Amino acid sequence: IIGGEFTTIENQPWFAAIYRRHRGGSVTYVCGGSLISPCWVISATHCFIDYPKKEDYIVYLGRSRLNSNTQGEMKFEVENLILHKDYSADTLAHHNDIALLKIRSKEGRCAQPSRTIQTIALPSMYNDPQFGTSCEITGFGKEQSTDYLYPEQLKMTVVKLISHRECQQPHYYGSEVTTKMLCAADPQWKTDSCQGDSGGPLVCSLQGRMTLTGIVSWGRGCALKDKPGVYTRVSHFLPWIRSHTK
Ligand SMILES: N=C(N)NC(=O)c1nc(-c2ccco2)c(N2CCCCCC2)nc1N
Repeated sequence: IIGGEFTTIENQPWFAAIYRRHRGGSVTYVCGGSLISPCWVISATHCFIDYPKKEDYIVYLGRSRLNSNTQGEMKFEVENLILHKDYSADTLAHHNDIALLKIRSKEGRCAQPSRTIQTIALPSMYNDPQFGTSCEITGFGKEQSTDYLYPEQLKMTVVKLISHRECQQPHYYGSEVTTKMLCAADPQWKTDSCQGDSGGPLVCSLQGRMTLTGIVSWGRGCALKDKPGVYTRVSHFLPWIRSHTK
């Protein structure tokens, strides 16, 4: 997250932190995710495609720090890693960049809700907020595009939904952006998602309800003028989600 503020997991308690084990046994951060039910985390396929063995991944919930344990956290193995069959990678865009991880403890349990661990509701189908709506993003991704390190403390910021019309302009992303993606950005381009934030939540208020409107997917650089954050449009994937989680 470029700009924004530091936060803790109580302000985004559906946030899942996903890590990968190495043959070395070094364990490193991969991507965010969102808890949509006790046993299921939703994330982005591009995070996992190069390394698609489920045994390779660890999932934390209730975690506010990247390389230290948060009081109350839960650690899980990945029982099922479901990547979207129609996924693809352009030069920049990822299509169908959505993934599901079924989580289970060493002890066989899914997540137990608590003050630091809650699910996030899915949107109704084809039901997104109006353009210009303010939503929030959360992640352990880079604070500057050129940083080598990820931040140790979870971050969040606010971005505004951009219309497809505007995001499809050639000085924005042209064709790269499809109806299955949402664009979001700062009017001053001063705050944004970045590398390491992929898979994480774009959350908006609709109804009276915090709703997983988007999943961090791609962008041309970070907090760069005329280059919004691009997000998977969750409300265009409900049958895929339900089919793979029933
Ligand atoms: N909101 C945005 N403007 N951008 C992003 O959301 C975003 N950006 C990058 C990125 C970092 C530097 C240039 O681009 C990035 N990367 C690094 C490139 C390799 C592919 C996936 C990981 N992932 C992202 N999700």
